[PDB]
Amino acid sequence: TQQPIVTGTSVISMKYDNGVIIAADNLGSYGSLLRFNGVERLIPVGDNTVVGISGDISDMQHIERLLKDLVTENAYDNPLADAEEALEPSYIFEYLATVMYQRRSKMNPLWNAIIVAGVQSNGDQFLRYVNLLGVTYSSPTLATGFGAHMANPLLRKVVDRESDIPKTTVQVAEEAIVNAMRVLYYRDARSSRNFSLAIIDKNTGLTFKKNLQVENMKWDFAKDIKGYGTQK
Amino acid sequence: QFNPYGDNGGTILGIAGEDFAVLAGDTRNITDYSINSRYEPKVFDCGDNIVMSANGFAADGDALVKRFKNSVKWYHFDHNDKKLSINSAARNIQHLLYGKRFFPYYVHTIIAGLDEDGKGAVYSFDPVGSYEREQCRAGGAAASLIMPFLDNQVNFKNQYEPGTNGKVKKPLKYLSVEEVIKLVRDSFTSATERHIQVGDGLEILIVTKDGVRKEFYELKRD
Amino acid sequence: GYDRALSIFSPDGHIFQVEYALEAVKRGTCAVGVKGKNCVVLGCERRSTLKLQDTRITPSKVSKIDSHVVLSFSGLNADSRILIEKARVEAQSHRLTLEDPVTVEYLTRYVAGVQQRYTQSGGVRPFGVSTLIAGFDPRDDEPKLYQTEPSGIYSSWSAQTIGRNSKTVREFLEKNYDRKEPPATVEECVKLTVRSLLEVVQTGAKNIEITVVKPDSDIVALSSEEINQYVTQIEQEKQE
Amino acid sequence: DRGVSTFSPEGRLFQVEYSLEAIKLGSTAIGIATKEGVVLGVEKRATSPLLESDSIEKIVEIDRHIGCAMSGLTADARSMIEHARTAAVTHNLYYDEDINVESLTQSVCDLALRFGELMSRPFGVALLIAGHDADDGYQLFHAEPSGTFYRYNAKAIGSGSEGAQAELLNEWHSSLTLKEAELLVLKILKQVMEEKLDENNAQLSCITKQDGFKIYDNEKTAELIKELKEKEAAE
Amino acid sequence: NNYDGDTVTFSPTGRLFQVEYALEAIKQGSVTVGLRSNTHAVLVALKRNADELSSYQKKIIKCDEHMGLSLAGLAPDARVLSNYLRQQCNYSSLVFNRKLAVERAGHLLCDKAQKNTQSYGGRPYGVGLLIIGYDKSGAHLLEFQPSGNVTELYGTAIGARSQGAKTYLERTLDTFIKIDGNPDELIKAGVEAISQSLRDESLTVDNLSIAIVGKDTPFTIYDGEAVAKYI
Amino acid sequence: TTTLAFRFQGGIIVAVDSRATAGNWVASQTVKAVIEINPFLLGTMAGGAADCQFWETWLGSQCRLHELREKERISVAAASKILSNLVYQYKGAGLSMGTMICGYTRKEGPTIYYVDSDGTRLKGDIFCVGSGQTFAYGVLDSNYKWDLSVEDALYLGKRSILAAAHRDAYSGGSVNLYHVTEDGWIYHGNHDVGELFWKVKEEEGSFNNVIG
Amino acid sequence: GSRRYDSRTTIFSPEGRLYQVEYALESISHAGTAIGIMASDGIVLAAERKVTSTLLEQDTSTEKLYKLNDKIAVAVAGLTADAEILINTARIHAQNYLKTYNEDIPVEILVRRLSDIKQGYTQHGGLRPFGVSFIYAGYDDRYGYQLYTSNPSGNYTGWKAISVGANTSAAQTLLQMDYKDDMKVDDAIELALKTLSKTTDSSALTYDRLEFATIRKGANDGEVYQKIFKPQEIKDILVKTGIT
Amino acid sequence: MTDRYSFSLTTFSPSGKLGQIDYALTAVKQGVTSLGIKATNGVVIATEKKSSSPLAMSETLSKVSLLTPDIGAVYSGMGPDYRVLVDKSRKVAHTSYKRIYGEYPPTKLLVSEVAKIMQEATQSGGVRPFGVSLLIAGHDEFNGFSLYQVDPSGSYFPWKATAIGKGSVAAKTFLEKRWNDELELEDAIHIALLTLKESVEGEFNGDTIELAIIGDENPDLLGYTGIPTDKGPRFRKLTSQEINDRLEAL
Ligand SMILES: [Mg+2]
Repeated sequence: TQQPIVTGTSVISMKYDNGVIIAADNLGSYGSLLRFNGVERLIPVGDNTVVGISGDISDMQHIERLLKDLVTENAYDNPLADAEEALEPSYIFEYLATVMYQRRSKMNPLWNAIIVAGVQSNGDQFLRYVNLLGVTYSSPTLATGFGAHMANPLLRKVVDRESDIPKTTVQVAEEAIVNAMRVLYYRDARSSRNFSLAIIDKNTGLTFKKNLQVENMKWDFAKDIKGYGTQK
Repeated sequence: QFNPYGDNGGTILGIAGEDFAVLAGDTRNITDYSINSRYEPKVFDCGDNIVMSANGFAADGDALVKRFKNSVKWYHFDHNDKKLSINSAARNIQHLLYGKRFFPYYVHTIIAGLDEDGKGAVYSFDPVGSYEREQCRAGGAAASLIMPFLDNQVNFKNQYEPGTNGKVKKPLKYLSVEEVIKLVRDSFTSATERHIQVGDGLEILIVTKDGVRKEFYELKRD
Repeated sequence: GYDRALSIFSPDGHIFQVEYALEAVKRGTCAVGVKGKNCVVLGCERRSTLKLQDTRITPSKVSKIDSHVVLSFSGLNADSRILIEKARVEAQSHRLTLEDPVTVEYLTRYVAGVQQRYTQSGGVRPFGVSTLIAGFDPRDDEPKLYQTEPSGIYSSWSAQTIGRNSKTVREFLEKNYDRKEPPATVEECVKLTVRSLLEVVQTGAKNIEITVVKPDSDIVALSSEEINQYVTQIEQEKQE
Repeated sequence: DRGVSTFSPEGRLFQVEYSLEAIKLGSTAIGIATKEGVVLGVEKRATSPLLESDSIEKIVEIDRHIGCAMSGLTADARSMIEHARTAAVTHNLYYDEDINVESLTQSVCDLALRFGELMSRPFGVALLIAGHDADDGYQLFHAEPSGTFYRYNAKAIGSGSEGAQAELLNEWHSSLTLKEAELLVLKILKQVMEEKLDENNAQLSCITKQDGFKIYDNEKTAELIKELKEKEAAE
Repeated sequence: NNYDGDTVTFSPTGRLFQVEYALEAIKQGSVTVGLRSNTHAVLVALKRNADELSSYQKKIIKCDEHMGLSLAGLAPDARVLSNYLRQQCNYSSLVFNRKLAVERAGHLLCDKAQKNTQSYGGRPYGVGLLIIGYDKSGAHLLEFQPSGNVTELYGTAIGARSQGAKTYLERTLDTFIKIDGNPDELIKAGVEAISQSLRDESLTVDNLSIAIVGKDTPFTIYDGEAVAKYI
Repeated sequence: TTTLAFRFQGGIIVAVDSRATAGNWVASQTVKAVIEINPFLLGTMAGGAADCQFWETWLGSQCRLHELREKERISVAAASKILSNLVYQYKGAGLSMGTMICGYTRKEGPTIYYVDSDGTRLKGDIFCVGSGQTFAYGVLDSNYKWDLSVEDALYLGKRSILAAAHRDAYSGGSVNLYHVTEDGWIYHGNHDVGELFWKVKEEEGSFNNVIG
Repeated sequence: GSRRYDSRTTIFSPEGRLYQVEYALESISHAGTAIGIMASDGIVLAAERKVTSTLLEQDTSTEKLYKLNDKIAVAVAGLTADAEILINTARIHAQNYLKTYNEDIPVEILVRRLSDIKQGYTQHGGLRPFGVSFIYAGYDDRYGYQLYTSNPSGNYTGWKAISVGANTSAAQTLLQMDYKDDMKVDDAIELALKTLSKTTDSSALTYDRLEFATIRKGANDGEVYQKIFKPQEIKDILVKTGIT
Repeated sequence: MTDRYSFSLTTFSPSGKLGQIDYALTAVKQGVTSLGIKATNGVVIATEKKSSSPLAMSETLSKVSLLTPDIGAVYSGMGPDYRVLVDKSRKVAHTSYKRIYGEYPPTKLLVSEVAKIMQEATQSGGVRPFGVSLLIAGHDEFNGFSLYQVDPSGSYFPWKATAIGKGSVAAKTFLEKRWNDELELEDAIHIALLTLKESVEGEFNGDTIELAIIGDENPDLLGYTGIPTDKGPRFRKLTSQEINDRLEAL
């Protein structure tokens, strides 16, 4: 048993017709202190998987090393390590999910909420969640922490059920994700303006976008707001 | 302090017919007031004409089902591909559960199938392994809403034959699979109205001598 | 730990360490068991090569395992103590858990099991001991007499002998013991047991020990004079 | 000296091959499987007339539906029987059912090669495991110290085995009754035994679906011996 | 001679005699054949009985839905090694949601057998195994020796008189590799291959044991009247 | 839950209710509170359902191993002590058990042992365990005799559970009856308390406070 | 591997004898003779030191006679170092018993315990046995004065008079000749010294070659006293008994 | 790996001999002569510093070792075996005595502990006996001055004076003629130097001879003042110069 110290906030994601998108800001908070401003919380595994992690950063860095070791280990005595016997998103997730549940069962959890986003060998979209309790679930949209409360409602307006996925393009999905990140910046006190975004497409592969910023913000209406009731 | 347990909500329902059995459960997964998934399967075909659901804390539920499926696999390896009977599966699950008596699987487990005479069978477990063969059993969040209804509409409790005024009970006539599914659907429709954790979808697994069949029905998403 | 397999098979299918343990039994002083109709008698040889012995304190050949069961032996004396201690502990453990004293067969089966274990465990040699276990089951008046040996096999006997020159006394018992009519009294049973030892012993002085076990935990060891009276009466009938 | 787990140049384990020689010195045990039940019979072979022969226990119950006969160093069989009984009861506890005869036999045979430098040597005893289950009906297995077990329609082990097996080769057919099997075991035991066969130096047993495993009374066997004598004098 | 008392001793020419003696146990064992095409992989095994009253010793063991082997030599050692494979196949599925690659299964068996050849007290395994399987790279056939040597092959045979079947497969190589989408013809080729190792005895209904795994075919074993079709 | 067991001339009567609760919520009305250890031994379930089920099933396995090894029926004394010694090992871990191990052997006669999760093992003639035990004890104590007939003894046990089922909120559903003889136990049916109450009220003239 | 070098210390011979026990007994037969004689009013322990030197510090030397507790003493024959290992174990056992029961350990119980330790080395462990034979002289309120002996096999026996070490055959014959049951300590002292004087391999028996001890109820009233004799006191008793 | 030699390497032969102990004593016999003499007011222990090479600095090799402030040790036989025994002896003086009783062990009991260690190497699995004989000199309040010999078997004996190793037989005869119970420490040192000269071939001086005494308390070697009861070690190693001074009066 522990307490999280340096933490990362929301990770948000959704499926679209040809793949998945995942995003997370670049902040490492130390309680209310916005301590570290250049933290990458999206970690690609190969060219078909991106693992987004929120919660304790020291545990994130540990998980990051496990995934790096997983790639090394898979290549051992494996002539098809870059082909048929490459790591799948489903392999990477199940491994993490095993570790998370084992760690909670020893009463020594990895204090994280994780979303594994990727595309399988057959082109199928993969999007599944796992957390410090070992709880797992899948959905057309997935989000951790604050994203669960604010991003999901917005992302579910685009893809409300399974049948909406083929109707959703990558431009529409990315647009929805970027808007959700803006909303989180408005409303989450442990969020930052800077974020990373990754797209895993069955045709165009893995596109990893760094140093993105929340833009087109609305603040002008603040000038007219005066007092807290009667002040003019 | 770290709490190793959680509550993923959900409600499940097992009913044993004369020559069939159904195991139903909603497809909604939640924490607190949030929806995690509107479709996260909860009732599983475990092989050997057995269906299973472990409702409550989903991580423990997934772990138990996973271990039981594995037990079925090894039962075949160790005993010349012998079919695991529903009673034998039940006793096996008791030991899986009681093995963690002092750090329990926080779930209410129900399995369904056919017994060795081809009759419908449902078994119900508490978190630590105590179990019993039952005719009718709802589990999970809305179990208190559903069971009284089933006592009344399946077992005809408190129902008497008109004219006799309490002297003659309503006879316990056997229900068809179609009749049972109606009661299951109405049970979940009612539970969806009055319980916030119940909704989204209903997945029913029906077990006969011919195998395991699935039926899916939408539920209100509010 | 020392794990060496001392007891192993030979090309002809023999375990020599177990067979050599029997040779240690052959060297041991003669022990004999005879069951009557309502008693069992255990006779034991004392070699008279050792005088100046203090017979008060010298380890007696017959040992009580419980108030109702006794154990005698032939072979290595030191080895027998280990079996006797284990048997005594098990007897009390049985009373503690089953709330009933051991049957003679159970106690025999336990001791025999210990002996067997030492024939296929690493780093140990077999016990150079064969035992005669006698007594009465709780609330039972049927006499019991069992034998064990280093290999761990055991069986029930109407009468049996073990140790040196046991071939001779078994010869005697086989022609003198009638199954249809066993020694009806304590006297007859003790007499037949002393007679059987006199075939082998030498002097009937302090060389013969006799212990009589009767039902309901009635166990008594005969003194020198009491045995000497049997020795006297036997030879006076023989002078004819 | 040399390892206990050593291979010979022919590819056989010395100790296993030597234990087989000890089993050849053991008293004869015979099993015959029929569609009405499996019969198990043994030669008691008392070393002296003063030895009470009913204390010779070479046929043993493992469970209600499984019996067992032994030949060789019979003291070695006790821990094997203990394990078998535990395995049978444990499986019932875990699965609320009877254990398959083959699965029981396999569990016993798993002990066999657990020796080295675990126990210090192989078992010096062979077992005939007979039983019934719903899946494969009446079964008879021969469990060796090599860890190998063969299923048999009929099988003899011990000192008179090859003579008895040749006799079982001629006599066994798929339509044998339980009564016919009983007499057949008695006949072949009588043939290979040193001493003259009677109810005190030989023992019969059987396993049926209805009544389970039963060791025969000396009075019951005595009648079957008398029935045997008359039918052999009948031609 | 003086260097065959245990597995921990090299001979003066650098040989390990205990391992070679373990290899000899395989040669005494009954013949078993393995062969594959691009869609399916087949095991054929001649089962051996003790006598006419006895059953025929089973030769083929299932390890997973997509993998299994046939044995020749000490059967209890095959049970130990096949149990280990079952566990490893199972670990891969439970932890990684991944079917264990046949090549990786061979590597694991090699390493397990090796430890028994370099340490005091133990002994080498006295059994040879033919592992077939269908994974993400198609059909596979492996040959395991208790020396630790594992080899991927199109076809092979181990046991007594295995050389006859091995030569036949070496001739037929170009034909049977092309038998795609036709399980019956691939088994026929395997039954014809194992027939080149028979003397005095022929393939009967309780003598023959066949196993197959393929593209849309779980590892299944055929015994009894199920192989009468191929006799 | 309410369970009782008493010794008498004709052996042992065992009587139990069928209710199981989780707080105020009635989880089941059809629970088996008598665990059939084997054809000769019975055990009652009180406290932890799983603890009682699991370990008394396990007890049957130990009793079976005993009679295989010793070629003799296990005594109730020995059977009860195997269970009590087992739970005593777990003392402090949180097992919850209150059970009556009931049997009828040659050497002992009809015997009942109260076995409990804090290690208690008591031999006795009459035992009552559960939330409704006090109600059952009242009917038992005032009507018990050694020279009861099997018929009257069965009724007394049934009537005593009914007394508890009525007054105790957590007891009810149905009554299960057993009669333990030397040759084994005999089941004497499941009796719905709802129907039984009215039947007993009319035939007996009891429960005049209740309107029917 | 290692098996090659294993002597296998715990095996039977074809005749059913324990090789190492037999060879340990052969070792003990070359050790200095120790004698124990039990009388009605006490016990005597006499023992011969092995070929000594004039430069050996005798008054601080102890190789034969050891105190286990206030009631029990032992005479040693064999490897002195082996004996001290067992002696310390016996001293601890006596104290364990005293702590547990608040009574002095009965002599036989102590003897059985040490003998069981010796036995263990002959049956398991693959170690060589202790090359030691003990004579135990002790008193308890159950059996009174008691003499025991134990040897490397772990077998022990009770005695009225006994010898261990060198020339036991000759010594035992001499003791068997002159011992009587109504004998007293002062007579037993004389018998022990006379027996050593005749059986010794040395030219003459002198004080510097002897260790001597008595266990007497010659302790004021209802108690027992152990007396380990000093060099001068051994010299005096040699003159008194007329040996020097 | 694992130590698989769990069995005794020293065993009784048919004649009752423990071969490995006898052979260890043979190794001691080949060793350089060392001796000990007890006086009324002290003890002296001495040996030859047999330098293996003249390039070697024999001062760095200590054959005479302090075990406690009042106990010293010298040996004959295998040097490396001695060195490790000195390490074990020093430690056991603390662990099994000083940390319990708050004082250093008496000579006889420390000897007893060293003897036990040597006995165990004679019976324990997978080891050979120590190939040394020790001479341990010491003083303690209640026993006074004492000198003990400890052999490979673990046996130990107290001596007035003795010698071990190469020329022990001749040296012991020499000591028998000279020793009496009225010797002062200086007389014992003189006799030690005389005795040791007979067994030495080459150079005989303070640089080739190692000599130490157990005598009076040395407050100058204590390292601190202020506690009256603490008066300093009785063990003192003689310097090269101190030996040479006594070789002129030889
Ligand atoms: Mg709702």
